[PDB]
Amino acid sequence: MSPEKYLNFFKETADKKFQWLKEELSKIRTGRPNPKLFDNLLVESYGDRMPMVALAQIAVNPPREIVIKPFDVKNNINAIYSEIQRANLGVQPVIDGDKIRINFPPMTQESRLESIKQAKKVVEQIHQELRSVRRDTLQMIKKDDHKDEDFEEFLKEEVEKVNKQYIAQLETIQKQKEKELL
Amino acid sequence: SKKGVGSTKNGRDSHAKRLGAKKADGQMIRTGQIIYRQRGTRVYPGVNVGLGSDDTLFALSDGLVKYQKFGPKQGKTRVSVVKHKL
RNA sequence: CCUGAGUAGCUCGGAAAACGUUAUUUUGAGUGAAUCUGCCCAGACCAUUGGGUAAGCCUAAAUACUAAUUAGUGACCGAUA
RNA sequence: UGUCAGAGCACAUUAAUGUGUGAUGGCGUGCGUUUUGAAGUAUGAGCCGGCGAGUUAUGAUAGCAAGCGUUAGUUAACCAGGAGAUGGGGAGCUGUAGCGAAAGCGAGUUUUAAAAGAGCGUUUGUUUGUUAUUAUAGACCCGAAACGGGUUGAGCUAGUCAUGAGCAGGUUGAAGGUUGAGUAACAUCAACUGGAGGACCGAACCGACUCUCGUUGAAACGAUAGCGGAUGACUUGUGAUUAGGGGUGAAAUUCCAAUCGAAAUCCGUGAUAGCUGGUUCUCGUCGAAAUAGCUUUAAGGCUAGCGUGAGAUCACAAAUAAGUGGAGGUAAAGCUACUGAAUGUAUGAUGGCGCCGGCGUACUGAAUACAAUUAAACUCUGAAUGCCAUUUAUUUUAUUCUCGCAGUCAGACAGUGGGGGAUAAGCUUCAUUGUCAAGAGGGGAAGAGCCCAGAUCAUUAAAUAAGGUCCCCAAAAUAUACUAAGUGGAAAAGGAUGUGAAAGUGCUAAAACAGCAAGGAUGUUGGCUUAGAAGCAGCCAUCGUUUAAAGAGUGCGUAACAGCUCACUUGUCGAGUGUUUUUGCGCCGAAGAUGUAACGGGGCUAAGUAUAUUACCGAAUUUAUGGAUAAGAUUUAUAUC
RNA sequence: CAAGGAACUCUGCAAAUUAACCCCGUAAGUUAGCGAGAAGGGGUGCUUAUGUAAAAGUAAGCCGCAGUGAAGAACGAGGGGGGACUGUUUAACUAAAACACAACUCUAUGCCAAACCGUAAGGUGAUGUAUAUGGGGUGACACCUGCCCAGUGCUGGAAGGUUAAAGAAGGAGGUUAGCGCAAGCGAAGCUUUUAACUGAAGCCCCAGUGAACGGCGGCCGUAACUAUAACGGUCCUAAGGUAGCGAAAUUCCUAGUCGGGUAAAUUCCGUCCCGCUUGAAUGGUGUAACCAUCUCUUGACUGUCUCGGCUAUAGACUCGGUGAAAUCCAGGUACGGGUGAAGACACCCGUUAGGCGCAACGGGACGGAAAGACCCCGUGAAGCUUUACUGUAGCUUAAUAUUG
RNA sequence: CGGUCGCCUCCUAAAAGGUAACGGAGGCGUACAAAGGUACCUUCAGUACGGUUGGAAAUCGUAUGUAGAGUGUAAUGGUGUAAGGGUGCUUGACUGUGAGACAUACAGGUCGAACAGGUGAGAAAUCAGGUCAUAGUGAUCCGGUGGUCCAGUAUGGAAUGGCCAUCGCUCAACGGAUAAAAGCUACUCCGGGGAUAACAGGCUGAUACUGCCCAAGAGUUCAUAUCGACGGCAGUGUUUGGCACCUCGAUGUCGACUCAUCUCAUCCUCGAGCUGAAGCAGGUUCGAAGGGUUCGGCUGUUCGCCGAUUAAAGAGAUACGUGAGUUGGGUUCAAACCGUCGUGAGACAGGUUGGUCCCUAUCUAUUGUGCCCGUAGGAAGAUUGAAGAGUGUUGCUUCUAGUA
RNA sequence: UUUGGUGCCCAUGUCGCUGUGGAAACACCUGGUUCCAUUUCGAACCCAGCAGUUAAGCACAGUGGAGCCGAAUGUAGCUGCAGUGAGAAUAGGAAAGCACCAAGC
Repeated sequence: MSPEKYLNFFKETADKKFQWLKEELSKIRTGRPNPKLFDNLLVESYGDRMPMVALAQIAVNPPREIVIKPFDVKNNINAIYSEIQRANLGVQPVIDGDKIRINFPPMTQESRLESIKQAKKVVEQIHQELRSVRRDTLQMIKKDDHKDEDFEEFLKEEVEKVNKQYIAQLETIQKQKEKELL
Repeated sequence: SKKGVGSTKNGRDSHAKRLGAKKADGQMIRTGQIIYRQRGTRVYPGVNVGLGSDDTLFALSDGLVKYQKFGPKQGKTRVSVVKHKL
């Protein structure tokens, strides 16, 4: 591939990796407003694994609560209401008619510590794997351009700055996770 | 700043050959003297005009050179050898 | 009867020759004739022809040069020369 | 750092508008150097005195003169003598026939069947003297790191050998063995023998790891305060020892006489130096290039072109104007006349589809018509300018050739057309037009490339060019308007009843605008809908009624309302009332750090700007006179052009 | 020098703090030797007496503000990294994480040894004698040194192909005696030419030798997602780094995460193992002690600092004597703006300054010495390395004379 | 390092020709007894119409079509009975030449009337010395092959030499220095360059920063309370740049300490205005440069991160200011290791340890203090003020008042 | 001058549409018997003649339908702000023209 095509392939792989990383960081305990914290965790509806988007809708009326809207209030709201409680939430939920409104008081300083530690370690694993793929791409590049040094150096900083941009995006998303954690 | 160079992909040509006409109107010329250099026939041969194997147009007799227009709309050009007073 | 044998020479590397190896000459290695009927050479060589017979030596003369002496000179330098 | 002058002062000479000196006015940013170029913050030069760098030997070529001169000239060498020319001396050479590879032939040869056709031949010179150039000689002066050879250094360090010395003092107390206890015996325990230990502290000594001072030092590595070793991997003395494509090296490219990727000394060698530096009398005349090609080549070198000098050509040559003639395919313009692209619209192809070959295809859209288009590599066409040749007229011996000597390629700037870069760059690449380089001056605030312009010299003479006229600073005023920004004398898009003028545009003394007063409703809270919008949350139509007047409401204002208010119409009073457009000068937009800092300044509302007039100033320009002189001509009077 | 006390800072550089003698007490580790002056406390005086050969020590009294009263006297502890250590190192920048080093391992050498030097005798080795010498590498001690002979180098092997000089099986031609009408054939001498075949060593060839150079992977499916990789298949290689360690003198990301450290620490300590480019004698891990070794923390300690100042000198200043240097085109050598070969004491514009000094301190004169030495070029030099070329020392092979 | 070195085609190239580019577009290191020639015969592509399989596209019949077909080929073109196709015939795809032109510094390369002889095609006049054309090729030294009316070292031959023809040579750096030659040197040095470096300085302002406008929209509504795309205008010099310049016979830097200054695009203290400004705490826009705007840990790190504190811990410039004021911590001498690379000298825009900063002040400016003169008869006091300079920081608590 | 061939120019010329005409002709037309000829074949060609025609080619008239061509202004483009001079668009013509020879006339 061309060096720009090398960047494109690396960006595709990094986009998949970022989808993965967002998926894991979502489930990790926070102040818990993440719609995808609940989404990547399947629910036990009548003893069966079910999702939430394909079954219900999510909303946030106040900026400290979450609202779940199912279609059925006699057969479907219970299957999600049972699994909302006794989970990583640690809060007592209530139902207001056709919607479950769950409040999320801030976590204790200790559980928040392990949650942040594990989130940072997950981001570290993603970082190490992304750098490994970057080194693989650089190996293909040294198989590719071995002629003009000034051009090969240009390719080196091209890959480096692409990596820095993706690192910045991942760190910004981590900061978003940390702020909504508050 | 000082980056790599190479593969400009362009900037190549050949030696510009002296192509075109070889006589001026009003010049008294002789036989076997070349008048025009071209490819194909952009200038058509008139009386006493010979063709050399490199698509060259030369005179065949002694006389003066003149230009004439021919073709359906007179867009084509001929060169004729109008001989001097003889 | 004799006239200058490891001789001339042939080959392997050479060098000198204007010649960067070519007639010719010389040898570190090998090889090695004829006896003036012969040999050498006449820029490979061959025949005829020409000339001389190597394989011993010496040789004033014109030759370079002044370290100096004798007399003299300098379209030589004059104490920064 | 002085010039042009110059008050005054003191004098009086190669006696002459004299000398010295200058209160003060005008003017003025060194010399060589190399570069496109330096007052240069580019380099060298403190100054002074001498000295200090293109010669020679030979040979050739070119120029000028001479001797001889159509078989002449001339001798190399050698000899006679004054260290002399000279004479004796033709040894040979050049020119006297060339062609062909040569044989060979020859006023012809060779190619060739051919002397066809072509090449050269089809005939002048020799030798010296001067100058210049070239060639071999180190061959203008000087500067390299460098190489080899011949030698000397181990006295300094290093290495070993033999001879010796030295380690003040005080410590700690190992191994080993004896004895006694213990232990089956050991192992072990205590005393003793003992004083070993790349053992300790610590003199001297060895080395110098660190702080400070020092840095043309007291010192070419120190002073002082700390440091390690200081019984051994120990320091030293004496004599020898190993020497340089070599030795030595607890190894670092260490050391080998304060210096060493390999010491110094003498020579080859005066090595080489496309790179630096310099190169010493006068004057006259002419007087380029920084471009092209080639290059183990880009700093260099070779050839061209160019300049210059001698000759000839000397108007058929070359230019300058006038004219004719040709090409182009540039600009423009167009692109159903192409090429690629591409848009608005119509019947609508192919038709997907729907559809029982048609039926809608509301999509893709052929071609066509439509009105426009974009192109350096688009051109149905299609300019001009220019270029060439050509005719007429002027000029030249020349921009023609040969010969001798060259020089330059690292150009730059401004304008035009560009390209690249960004129609960024005082940038690069180009072509063209001019400048500097190689040539100064005035304007331009001072400025190499801008404008005017081309300088023999002296002028205390005139006309001027560009350009300028309030003052600095020579140099003008009148009239017409604008300006109130100091615009002039930084600015952008946008904005603005700034402002002047121009053009038209409605009413109107039956009274125009305005100022202000009165109403301004109505079905009607029209409905969708907001529990709460109905004249104004959001949406839909947004009309008629009475009225001069009136909008499902101009807005304001309300949860809805309401209410206020206006368009609309009338009224009080009574002379101006509007945008419609285009131009001059304006304002904002306009914030950065030595001192105003985007008129030269003081200042300027003219001393600013544009408009017509007559003026003036003002250049090394031109003219004038005077002096010299160069190239030429009547001609030698030493006169003129 | 009142107080603080490393807060200044790349870092306790430096300085201060500790000392000498006697008496208590001294740990971890430990390879028993050390650690140890460990860590830490008390006293050192005068007179009398007890005291001994001399003391030391002790009792009583005596106070000073303080009694090795002056003198010269290790500061210490902990953590981490490297190296075993004591030591050698660039004379005159760098004293070490380097080198050396005992030890370990590999290799060659049977004597007139290998080796090294010299041309050569000859000499060390060595007048040694394989437990000795020489080389290569790793460098207390303890435990290991995983795979691969692909290519290379070495050793061994001989068939096979390939192999010189040289020898001659043999071929061809010239000159011409002669034979020939020509044409031509052509004896002998010389002439000229390399080909049958022989021709070694050696190379290609085959094995072993990696504690000899050295190197020692990918693709796909599958692990409560999964990029990961426990796993299973495929391709390639000679084998695909085994162990061990693993942000290390190695880690770009990185200042990686984590806990301690720290109020607050891009440094530090241990850990996390996909480790850009770790890695096992071009060795790996623990590793006792030690370093004029490096770094961090800590008790004390101080004008390093907070925050600087004073006393004495030697200067600095003056007086008398003596007295040089670098620099140096010439100068009477201001300011701001602009200009320029783009940073103006000399230029133009405006401003101001009587002239000459002395003492500090040096903005500028793109200050001084140093024809760039940083980078580039020169058809420059020099050295160094090498499957760059050509030679060549040395070693080895064949022929020939020695040599039958 | 890239790419190129030779040659040809289009634009660039601005209408004679021609003109550079590391500018924009492509190729050649050729093909052919036909694709040369001669004589004769013949005329498009495409599109349309109608037809067995058979259509979009196989082909024919016709019309139409100006040749966009085709031309051995890269592009230029031309090429409408042609420069193209079909038939037959030969291979002039001649020998010796050649007046004369082209283009050009040389070398060379391009055409060439016409002649002598011989032919071929066609009965023929006429044509044929290669293709419709332009790339399509390497001199020379040396060497080989055949022929030669050339010479044969005294002669005779021969060998051998000479002439013509022929072949070998990516001398592809392609006008080519030998038949034959790679790297390292931070161990390096010699001569040169601001014409070729990093920095500084200077020009430009792409970019960077800042300001502004247009305002869809978000904002119950309402662009401009607070923002504001979609887009542009500009400015600054200040971040990254382009520049190859006065300067490389020398303009010494990153940082740390000291000295600070000026400016505003103001951070606080000063003042004013608007609010989606109940108060308080504010946001907002401007005038506004007088003063001030912290400490500690880490990084050599300026910077940057963290903690604490005030009203705040503003931003730039002065050679990334500041050694003729101090230090070199890093950085950029050798020295050494780790990981990697080159096999090898070595290198790392990697880390790692240390690893020498010269000065007797000439002048101006600049801070103090004197000497002579002036200030007009000499001397001594006291002044005005001409001109400026220093200085213009600011917090907390309480009362008014828990009042509005 | 009418017809046929043919000469210069090589669409202002043409292409097309509506008619007329051939006595002599030019042409169609009748055959492959003959020389010759077909990538084949009397299609073309060559031999030999006009039974039939103005059909068509052909010429003359009208037709400006398509296409071609095209009056002036100015600017565009340019050369020292005057000159130079467009293209395009437009009216519009053009239904080719100059000839020679042989006959009929």
